[PDB]
Amino acid sequence: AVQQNKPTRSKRGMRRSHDALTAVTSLSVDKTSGEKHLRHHITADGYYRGRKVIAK
Amino acid sequence: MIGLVGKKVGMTRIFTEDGVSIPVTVIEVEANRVTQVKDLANDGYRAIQVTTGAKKANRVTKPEAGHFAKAGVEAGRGLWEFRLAEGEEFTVGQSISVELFADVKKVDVTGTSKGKGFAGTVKRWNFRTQDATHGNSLSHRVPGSIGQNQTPGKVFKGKKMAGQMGNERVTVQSLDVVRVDAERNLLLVKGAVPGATGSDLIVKPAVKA
Amino acid sequence: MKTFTAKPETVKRDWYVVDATGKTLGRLATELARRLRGKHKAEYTPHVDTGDYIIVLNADKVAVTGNKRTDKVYYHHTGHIGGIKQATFEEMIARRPERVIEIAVKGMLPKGPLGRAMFRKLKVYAGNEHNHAAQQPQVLDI
RNA sequence: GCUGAAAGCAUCUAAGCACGAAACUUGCCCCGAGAUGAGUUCUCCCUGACCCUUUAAGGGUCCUGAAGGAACGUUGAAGAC
RNA sequence: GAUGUCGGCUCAUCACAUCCUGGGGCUGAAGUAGGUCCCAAGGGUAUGGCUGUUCGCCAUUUAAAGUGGUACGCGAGCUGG
RNA sequence: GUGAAGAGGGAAACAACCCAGACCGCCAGCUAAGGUCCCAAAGUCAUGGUUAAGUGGGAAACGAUGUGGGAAGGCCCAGAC
RNA sequence: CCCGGCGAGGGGAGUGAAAAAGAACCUGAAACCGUGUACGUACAAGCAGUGGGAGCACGCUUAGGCGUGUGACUGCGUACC
Repeated sequence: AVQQNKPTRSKRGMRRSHDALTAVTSLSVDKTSGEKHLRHHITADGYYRGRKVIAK
Repeated sequence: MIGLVGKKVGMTRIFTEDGVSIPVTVIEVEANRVTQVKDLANDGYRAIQVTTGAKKANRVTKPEAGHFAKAGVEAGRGLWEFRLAEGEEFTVGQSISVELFADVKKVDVTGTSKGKGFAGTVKRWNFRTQDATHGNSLSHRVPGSIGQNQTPGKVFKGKKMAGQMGNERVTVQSLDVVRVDAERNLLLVKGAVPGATGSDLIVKPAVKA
Repeated sequence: MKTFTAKPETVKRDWYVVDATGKTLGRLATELARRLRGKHKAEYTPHVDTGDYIIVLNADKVAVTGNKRTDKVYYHHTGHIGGIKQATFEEMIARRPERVIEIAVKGMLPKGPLGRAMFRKLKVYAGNEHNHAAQQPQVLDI
């Protein structure tokens, strides 16, 4: 139920070796708007694949 | 002898004139094309590598295309190897049809069993369920004891516990060959075979005999 | 001054070929272990592998005295509950003859990372032919 | 059990030879090259130009970015992730 | 300055002084069926009535309902008679 | 007598057994118990025998033409077994 | 003055001998948690050291074979009260 010995800082780091986050490989660029966005996601200005989806 | 690669179409029944219903699994065995022949001199053993079906040309990788191109055959959905019993001769590009099973009368069917995911001991190992009442506390389907006291202060290897069940290679032996339809590339075998509909199956003549 | 110590980057290792036909298993193994460790070299250093590469031919024809050919038993445990498996000397020779010499030498070598490295210099072959002619092994009448 | 001396005989044993069980090794099914002893076979891809120096399995710039992989998306009789 | 117990339940694992199945010698072994000893641990090896019981008696099965070790296996797995 | 209050070497590991009593330093030598084929420092040492059982490296009453050595005895080319 | 939400918190500027005295304010230790650099580390088993010891990095200083850091491999070695 509980530990018999205090795990080391080395053991703590070893467990956290798989906790590293992964950054997005790259961001797509809208063909017309030209702004960066997540692939398959609309841009911040409401564009997607150069179609100007609803932006209100 | 060598076997063939087919697809599990499904299950149906065959009504005999004597009033007997035979449960049959329909296996679609298209022509198997020999992509490579391995011999003792070069590979150290005798076998034939075959392919079946069709694959999108756009999705065939260049390393795979070159392998098919050398044999001069169209790409299939995969590659499988069959050992040769010291009396079989095959040539690259040869097509093997379901007629090979014409006079076999009994086959061994291998496939990937349906995946049950993370299964408990009751389902996976047929463990007996404990009492549903009479004071039982949160221990209705739990495994129970998993070892002995200090003397073997450890759990033995191979202990039956919960874990992945199914989705593994399984062979069912000695299945009667109900029908061999060369025209429709169909093979009917009495009984059920591993895997879901549309999965690949490896059919070989029965080894037990 | 300080006592000489061999450097692993400058130690010279030679290649030898030994015919095991008719040789007593144990008395052949001791010499192999001695030469694999480098005890026969004046530059011997306990923490350095100063031994020589040795090729053993005709391992299947090694000899054993007494009734050991049918009475010597090789035990090993697979790690499972049953686990315990055994094979006689004749069975080992028939199945994998090279393991007979390899097992004998391994026990006589030191235990640890270095001893494991020394064992890597031993090449045991069941037949009378080896494919190490490029190394120009020298016949060793051991 | 056979043949057969030590022991003129006898003797399944000492030399030699033949049978003999759900045990043993195989045969059947599954995993399996992290088997660091890391194996084999087939196929596919890459055929630039310079600089520095403690000059070597060295470092750096420009050009180049293949096979393939991953990522993302639609998803599955695959799946806790 | 704490190594929680009888029995039940769940899950077992080993030994062989073998209960069944397998191979044998002897028999006061005609056969069928037994007795005794040797080899053999691969697999298999009851459900119920009474009682907290283990055990035991009883009812009815089975090829057989083996004997022991494992903190009289197993309560950070259940139960609490 | 030793441990207790005693290290070192040996007995695989092993306070009490065997050898032996650590003031400090040395990359010098000789020995004790115990050892000298490899792990692992030193004899694959020399000479003459024994064992075939891995005895050596676990054990009794008792059983047996195993095998070595020694001192006698009975019957024997009037022919022994 | 600038970033920020007319924030929090910072970077400049300025005051001061000092702002690494900025009000969470003299000095600012240890546990504990980080960034950078050198070396070691993914076939190796245990009080983590000790004796031996290669390689690498760095410093030398009138090649001087030295110091410092690291520690592959190896003998011995089961904390303290």
